[PDB]
Amino acid sequence: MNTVPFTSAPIEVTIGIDQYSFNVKENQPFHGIKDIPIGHVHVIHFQHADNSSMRYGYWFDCRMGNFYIQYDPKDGLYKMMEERDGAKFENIVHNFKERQMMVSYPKIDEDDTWYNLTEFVQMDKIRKIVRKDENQFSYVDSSMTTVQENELSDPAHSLNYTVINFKSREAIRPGHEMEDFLDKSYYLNTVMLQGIFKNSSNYFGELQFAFLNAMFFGNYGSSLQWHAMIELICSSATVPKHMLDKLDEILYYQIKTLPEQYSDILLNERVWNICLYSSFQKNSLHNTEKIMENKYPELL
Amino acid sequence: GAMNSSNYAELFNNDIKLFVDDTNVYRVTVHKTFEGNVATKAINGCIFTLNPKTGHLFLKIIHTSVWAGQKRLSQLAKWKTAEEVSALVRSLPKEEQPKQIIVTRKAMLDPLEVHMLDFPNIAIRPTELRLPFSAAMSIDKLSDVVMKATEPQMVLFNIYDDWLDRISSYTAFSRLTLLLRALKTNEESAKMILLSDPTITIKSYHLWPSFTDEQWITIESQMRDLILTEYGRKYNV
Repeated sequence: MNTVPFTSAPIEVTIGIDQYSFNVKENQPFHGIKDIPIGHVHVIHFQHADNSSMRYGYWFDCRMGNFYIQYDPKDGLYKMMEERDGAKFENIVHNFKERQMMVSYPKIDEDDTWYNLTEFVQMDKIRKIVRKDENQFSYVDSSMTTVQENELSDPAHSLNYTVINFKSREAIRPGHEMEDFLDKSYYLNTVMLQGIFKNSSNYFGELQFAFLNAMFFGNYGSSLQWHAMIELICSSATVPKHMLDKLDEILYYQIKTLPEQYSDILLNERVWNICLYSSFQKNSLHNTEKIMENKYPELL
Repeated sequence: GAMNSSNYAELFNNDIKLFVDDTNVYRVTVHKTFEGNVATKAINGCIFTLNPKTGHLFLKIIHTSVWAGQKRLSQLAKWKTAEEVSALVRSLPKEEQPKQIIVTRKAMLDPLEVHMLDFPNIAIRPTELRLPFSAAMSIDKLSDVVMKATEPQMVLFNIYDDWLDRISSYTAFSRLTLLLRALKTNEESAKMILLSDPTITIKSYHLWPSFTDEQWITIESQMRDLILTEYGRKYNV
């Protein structure tokens, strides 16, 4: 079990850890989150009571250091920071926990939800997508743009997702124009799986990471990536049987975790009707299909 | 973006552009078989590729052999059309390659776009106009050459005969669509109107008759009147 202390809570903010969240009042004595399961990635995130725009947060893993949170009044926002003095860190942790000013990561033990959403997410893959290699954590917000958006402006602040484009030379073998554009198996298996991602698990991890960036920050480009990685699989006639069956579980839990009121900007009508009813893989997302129809029948 | 009545005169500036009409690429007949089930027979088709400014027509003939042993033919037709327009662009010298291609039917967008990936600076565009290029096989010499072909074959025409010697592209293109519009709506009449007077002949290198200026007025008046007459009959007006 790990901890992420906070120096202080100067401003009213809604704080999130993973899929949990708390209201913290201006200069309430709040000092951090305890009982955080070691073993997966986590994300802590923020929405100020004054500016319901820009949700922002940090992705991290306690196994890579000791991280804490401090407000920066010059920049007006909470900043993740690493403490390198190990002794100094366990010291502030124990004092605050004794003073009990910390909330506990509230994990019901039946709930595999977080593990189901982060199963394939790795910090190391993450820090390639959010390049800032002087920190062991990764910052994301609502407004950051992807590299594919930039092409169609500031690159330090870019989400370097893997670029998928169905009408590109990459995706279309000359002479197999019709074949490849109706049946993307080429693109998926050789170009993307074997070629760029190397294995199905990196792929799923990026897809899973893109979903969460969309859910927590409303990052519109993260939404686009997630939908395209889904479309690539569903629009392929030849997919490993292990990947179909895992994708059904991945999507199921994503759809299950989504706030009910945000279905309109976060789900792309066309991709989903294609995946579930038009594509090669209609028959292969029994779990994802059943949950979509009983929760969001309107979108379909 | 899409081409409509606002951006209509763009067709006639000096930017090379082509229309691609694919309505006559895959042409069948429908007949009953001996057991009474329904079957199709394919006949020769044509891709209809036109430079509205100069009148240059690139009539790619689609031989029924192209279809042999193939499924989802109406789908394949779109992709075969985009294949051949591509080969045509590749076959032309750079300075002649179009800057835009306008597809008469939106379902051609994705096939062409895909087949033209090697030409990213060639904009593929749809249109909202209702062009009448399916009536192209109402032009006796276009249909004859299509019907008579024994292999894939390309045939060059100028669909304006020699009209540009005396009228502008804009006007030329308006005559064309008027004539095809009329031929689409009532072929028998349209053709009656064009050929009634046996003393006005079609030059062997031409498609339409050699009307004088005055006669083209009478003809255009008569095609207008035809198209009006047929609309009343269509909707009871």
